[PDB]
Amino acid sequence: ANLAAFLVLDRPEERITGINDPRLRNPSDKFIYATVKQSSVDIYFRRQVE
Amino acid sequence: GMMGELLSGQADMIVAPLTINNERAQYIEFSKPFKYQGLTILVKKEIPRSTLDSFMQPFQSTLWLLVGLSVHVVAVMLYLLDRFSTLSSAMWFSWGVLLNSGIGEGAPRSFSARILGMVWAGFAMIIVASYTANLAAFLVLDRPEERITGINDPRLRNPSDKFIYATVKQSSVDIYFRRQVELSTMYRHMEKHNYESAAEAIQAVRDNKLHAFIWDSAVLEFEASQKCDLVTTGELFFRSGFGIGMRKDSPWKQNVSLSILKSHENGFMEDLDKTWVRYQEC
Amino acid sequence: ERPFVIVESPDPGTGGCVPNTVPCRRQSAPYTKLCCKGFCIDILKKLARVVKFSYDLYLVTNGKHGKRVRGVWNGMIGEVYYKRADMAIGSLTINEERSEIVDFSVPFVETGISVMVAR
Amino acid sequence: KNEVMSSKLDIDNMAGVFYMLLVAMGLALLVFAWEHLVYW
Amino acid sequence: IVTIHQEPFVYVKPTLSDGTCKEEFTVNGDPVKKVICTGPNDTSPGSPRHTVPQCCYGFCIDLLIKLARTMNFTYEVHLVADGKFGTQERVNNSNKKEWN
Amino acid sequence: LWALVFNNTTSKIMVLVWAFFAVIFLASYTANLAAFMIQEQYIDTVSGLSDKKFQRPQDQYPPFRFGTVPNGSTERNIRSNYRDMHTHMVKFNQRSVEDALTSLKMGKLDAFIYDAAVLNYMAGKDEGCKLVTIGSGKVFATTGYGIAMQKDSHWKRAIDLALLQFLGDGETQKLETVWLSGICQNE
Amino acid sequence: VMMFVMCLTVVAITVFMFEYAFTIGKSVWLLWALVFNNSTTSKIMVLVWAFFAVIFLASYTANLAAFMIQE
Amino acid sequence: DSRSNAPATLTFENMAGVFMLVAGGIVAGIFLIFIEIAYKRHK
Ligand SMILES: *[C@@H]1O[C@H](CO)[C@@H](O[C@@H]2O[C@H](CO)[C@@H](O)[C@H](O)[C@H]2NC(C)=O)[C@H](O)[C@H]1NC(C)=O
Ligand SMILES: *[C@@H]1O[C@H](CO)[C@@H](O)[C@H](O)[C@H]1NC(C)=O
Repeated sequence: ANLAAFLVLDRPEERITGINDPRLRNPSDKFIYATVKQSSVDIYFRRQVE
Repeated sequence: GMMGELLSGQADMIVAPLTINNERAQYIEFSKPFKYQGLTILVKKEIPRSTLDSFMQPFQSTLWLLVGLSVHVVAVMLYLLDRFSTLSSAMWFSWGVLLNSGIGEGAPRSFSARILGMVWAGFAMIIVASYTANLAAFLVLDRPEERITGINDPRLRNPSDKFIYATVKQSSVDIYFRRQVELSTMYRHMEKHNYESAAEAIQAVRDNKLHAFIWDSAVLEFEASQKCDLVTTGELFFRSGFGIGMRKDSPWKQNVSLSILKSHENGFMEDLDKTWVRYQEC
Repeated sequence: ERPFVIVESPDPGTGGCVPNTVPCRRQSAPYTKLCCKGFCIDILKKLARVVKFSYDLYLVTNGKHGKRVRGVWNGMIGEVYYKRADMAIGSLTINEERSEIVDFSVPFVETGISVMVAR
Repeated sequence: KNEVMSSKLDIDNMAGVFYMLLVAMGLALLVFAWEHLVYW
Repeated sequence: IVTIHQEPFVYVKPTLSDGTCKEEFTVNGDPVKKVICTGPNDTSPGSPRHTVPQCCYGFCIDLLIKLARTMNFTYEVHLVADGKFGTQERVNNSNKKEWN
Repeated sequence: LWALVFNNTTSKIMVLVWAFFAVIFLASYTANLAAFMIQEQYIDTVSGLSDKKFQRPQDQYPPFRFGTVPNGSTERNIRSNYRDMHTHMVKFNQRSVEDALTSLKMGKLDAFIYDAAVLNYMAGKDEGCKLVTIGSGKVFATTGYGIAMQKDSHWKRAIDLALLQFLGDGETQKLETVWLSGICQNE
Repeated sequence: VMMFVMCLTVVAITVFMFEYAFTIGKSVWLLWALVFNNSTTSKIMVLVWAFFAVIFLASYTANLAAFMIQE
Repeated sequence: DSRSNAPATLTFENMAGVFMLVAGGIVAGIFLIFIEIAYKRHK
């Protein structure tokens, strides 16, 4: 019974949600975000005020 | 009501669990809060059915007997192979090695018979291995078995006669649903089943007449942790405080609102908590 | 105080720092420019359009929050007891000693004393 | 709605183990006649 | 016509020394169509330049063909100079803002 | 029969039934204990200010190390009542939240004490989710933030009603979920 | 396959360390039978090899308890 | 396709840690059963 509890709580990965996850908003070091420079996206992220 | 007899002139002070909100803040002069709290739902417990019922949970009655019969065939599969090269005891040889006990007799002789017996033990091992696993996961995942949670599109959304939501007339909680137009559905039902005194409506939940009660969190936590057999569903969905009241233009306003603070520092308000709202658990 | 009232240098390109932010001088000739934002700030904005204010800011220096030192206060409570300001917002707590000399509003975020340890 | 536990009756899982189970008799069928010419 | 190297739409592949480019049919059996695309230095980050020929083929390039066979075009395809998709930025001297 | 029974005609049929009740019992045991240990709540050292390990620190092992950034407010509540706790609390941290947080991951101290609403935030976002508050959310001497205004002003009654408007309409809930949000919160 | 074959070696070695009685054919039945349950020369090895079954045979169970709960 | 079936398969590492136990059984006993045999047998 004690072996099984250890094997269950080795949860590998809960990677991400869409772009609303708290990993997104506060970018301390983890999960750095990178887009292609000068692209239509890099402007969309300068026009949204939120 | 009670707020009236202060504004009319019948008394000079109101020491009771009075909340703090805009409407009453026009006409009365409150004090610094002396307790924080929220709003939460009270519901009747759901029974933890039994052991005898759970002991057969992964016994889904389909393989439970498909194996209950196939134990017999190997018994008549060996002696009918042994008589061709005893039988009554072979029927006592399966139900032993299956249950792994040492309750048996002489072993099969033929080399073919040795091969036959051996696999039966192998089959047996996997069964009990499967059983002890499926029961465990049946115990972790079937944890909640709970009633409605906080108000995030539960049965609260449809005012069917399956659920009944109640409050106490002439309260903040009552008003709080009226001004909220986003919850128009939630109120049109609530009118039909409101009660008159917070104490009598608690009784209704212990009587299978009323399914859900939406009231304060201070009074309604002691009420559960002390009486018994009642539980409060989840977190709280609003945050407010209590406070002394007094008419506009009072001299005491500045002074009493110090004592309320001066006592939060001296651990006083802490022990009054430890006196008769805690240490009374079921 | 990092989660409530943040300070940040202005955008060197645009010149006047990003909208949704409030410019905030720093008490001390070249008074250095840097603009503030955060939770407690976002209160007085929404509070300005309901009671019709107009407001400046300035980060106090002499003392952190405010206590008594041999009969004179420092910090934010200093800047209100001595007629050098009209409010003092941010991470400020209510208690008895303060509330004898300077009025207070109704608590809009609750707090207390707490203890933190390792896992 | 509150029915989650998912007690499993996997008759094919069962039919899985029954593969090496019943062919054990199929190992005897091939060892039933293999002894008759052997005992003779 | 100008273009840009993007994986599932238009490909860039070196030319065979014989001037042409390799012609391997599709799975459907029909011959793949490809056109000679001139373009950049063949090594973008650091070099003066090397305007060398290539061979391109892909989704858009095919849509370029059928459109052409209904308009009587004649096209010379060349990759874009600096790879970037394109945006407008306020350059030094603050006077004019051009589309990079 | 029972000796025969515990793990090695109408006489033999019953001890069988006992042998049966073994695997049903045992498997049920090892299952139950699994769910019980798969419940993740573990005791944390102290259980309040009133505790001994805080009050009389003359224990044999060195006391819990008491960090409070001084000259603040939590000080003026501790010094006022707990004379012994304070006179032990001159060994502290002085670089506020940053000093306390690093000094605690690296064993430089063992306990920290500060304003409640920033602690259960800073512990909200933290690499690996490796910090907690021993109160399990408990708070002591509970008060709240405010807006200090000059004594007997005429501004008070106005913004005193524009505040009770915000809390009473959930517009302050939109803010609280934008600036006070953690990953480690719901885990 | 490793457990299948690495089992098959203690089948071989043990009859070598016991033949120098136990029938050559016979030794094979007991060991598999051992790892499956049911039946200083013979003992020393069969003792620890017996638990060796109990060690992993019990982890298999523990493993299924994960494969049935994290799905 | 997308699957991510089974959050494990028991590694060929821990079983080696189990395999190491029986290995010590194979290596140890013989040396004792052979070398010490010379002593208790003759005298
Ligand atoms: C609130 O409490 C204070 C402190 O006790 C009161 O101030 C005292 O009032 C009496 C009444 O005449 C004076 O004789 C004292 O001199 C005051 N104290 C000081 C330190 O000067 C105050 O009066 C109380 N409020 C009301 C409305 O009575
Ligand atoms: C804290 O207050 C003391 C007493 O006035 C002062 O000496 C000290 O500089 C203040 N700041 C720190 C970080 O200790």
